Amino acid sequence: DAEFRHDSGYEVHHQKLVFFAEDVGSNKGAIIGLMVGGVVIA
Amino acid sequence: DAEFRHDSGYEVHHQKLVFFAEDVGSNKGAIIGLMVGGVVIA
Amino acid sequence: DAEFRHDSGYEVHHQKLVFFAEDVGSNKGAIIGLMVGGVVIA
Amino acid sequence: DAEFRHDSGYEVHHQKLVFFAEDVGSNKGAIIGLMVGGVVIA
Amino acid sequence: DAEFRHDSGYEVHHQKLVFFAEDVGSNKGAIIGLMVGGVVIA
Amino acid sequence: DAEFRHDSGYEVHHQKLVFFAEDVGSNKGAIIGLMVGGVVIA
Amino acid sequence: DAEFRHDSGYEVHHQKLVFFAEDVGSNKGAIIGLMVGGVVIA
Amino acid sequence: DAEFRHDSGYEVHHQKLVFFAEDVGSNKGAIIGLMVGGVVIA
Amino acid sequence: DAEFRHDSGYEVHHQKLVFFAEDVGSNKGAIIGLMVGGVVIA
Repeated sequence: DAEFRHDSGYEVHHQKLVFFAEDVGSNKGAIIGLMVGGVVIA
Repeated sequence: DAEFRHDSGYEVHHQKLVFFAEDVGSNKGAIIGLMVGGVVIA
Repeated sequence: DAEFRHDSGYEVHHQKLVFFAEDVGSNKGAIIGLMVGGVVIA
Repeated sequence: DAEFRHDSGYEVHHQKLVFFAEDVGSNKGAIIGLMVGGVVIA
Repeated sequence: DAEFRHDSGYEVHHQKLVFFAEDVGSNKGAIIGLMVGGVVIA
Repeated sequence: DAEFRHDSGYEVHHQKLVFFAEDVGSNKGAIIGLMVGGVVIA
Repeated sequence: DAEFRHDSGYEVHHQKLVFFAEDVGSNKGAIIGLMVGGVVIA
Repeated sequence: DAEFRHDSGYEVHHQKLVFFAEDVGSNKGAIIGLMVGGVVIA
Repeated sequence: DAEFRHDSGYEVHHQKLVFFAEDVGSNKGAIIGLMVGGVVIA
């Protein structure tokens, strides 16, 4: 189980997420904010 | 299970997410905000 | 399971998401905001 | 399951999402806002 | 399942999404706002 | 990715698949053999 | 990734799959043999 | 990753899979043989 | 990672899998043989 209770007044979120792929040949991956339950298979 | 309870007053979210793919040959991946349950298969 | 309860007053979301694909040959991927349940297969 | 409850007063969303495909040969991918359940297959 | 409940007063959405395809040979992809359930196959 | 390499000599497949829907009011579903990649959304 | 290498001499497959839906009101589901990669969303 | 190497001489598979749904009101599910990579979301 | 090397001479598999759903109201689940990598989300 997983419950996510978020009670709040005056909230600020600053998410910044990035990647630099130079000289690559192949990429496998996932990049997101705020995922509710579940998985990623790489 | 996964419950996502979000009770709020005056909320601010700043999500910034990016990637730089230079000199690449192949890319596999996913890039989003706020996903509700589930998965990604890479 | 996945429940997404979002009760709110005065909310601001700023999502900015981008990628720079230079010198590429092939791309596989997905790029969105606010996805409700489900998956991506890469 | 996936429920998406969004109760709100004075809400502002700014989504900006883009990609720059230069020197490419082939592209496979999807780019949207606000998708309600489901998947993408890449 | 996927339910999308959106109760609201004074709401503003600004979606801007674009891509620059230069020097390309081939493109496969989809680009939209606000899709209600379902999938894309790339 | 998904590769399906099937090299064979003297092969026999017997698929039999059926369903009995009695006293039903509503049906949602799909029923097939040998599907090459992709998904079903129910 | 998923590779499926099937090298064979004298092979026999007997798949039999069925369901009995009596007194039902509603059905959601999928029923097949030999699916190559991908998913089902129920 | 997932590789599936199946080298064989004289092979026999007998898969039999069924379900009996009596007095039901609602069904969500999937029922297949031999799926190559990927997932099911229930 | 997951590699599946299956080198064989004279092989026999007998899979039999079933379920009896009586007096049910709701079902969520998946039922298959031989799945190559990946997941199920219930």
